[PDB]
Amino acid sequence: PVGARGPAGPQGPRGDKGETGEQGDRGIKG
Amino acid sequence: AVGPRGPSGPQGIRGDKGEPGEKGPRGLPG
Amino acid sequence: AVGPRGPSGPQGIRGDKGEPGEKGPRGLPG
Repeated sequence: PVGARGPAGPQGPRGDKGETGEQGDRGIKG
Repeated sequence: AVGPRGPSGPQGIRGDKGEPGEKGPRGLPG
Repeated sequence: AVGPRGPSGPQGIRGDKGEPGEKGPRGLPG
């Protein structure tokens, strides 16, 4: 009889941390 | 006799890159 | 009498999604 199928591979790598948000709106003027 | 168990499968794929941070706060008044 | 080695396993699970980026910088002065 053929051997059993192997176990699943390891979990894949983690994604990178997301990018920082964009700069906020310019303040109201003087 | 049964054959030996097969080898491990391939590693999973990389997870997605994280989401962008939210927009920053509004600027200070002039 | 022994059978042949089994097939390779399936591919592992997908990696975790990255965490969100930090909040953006504060907007420029008015």
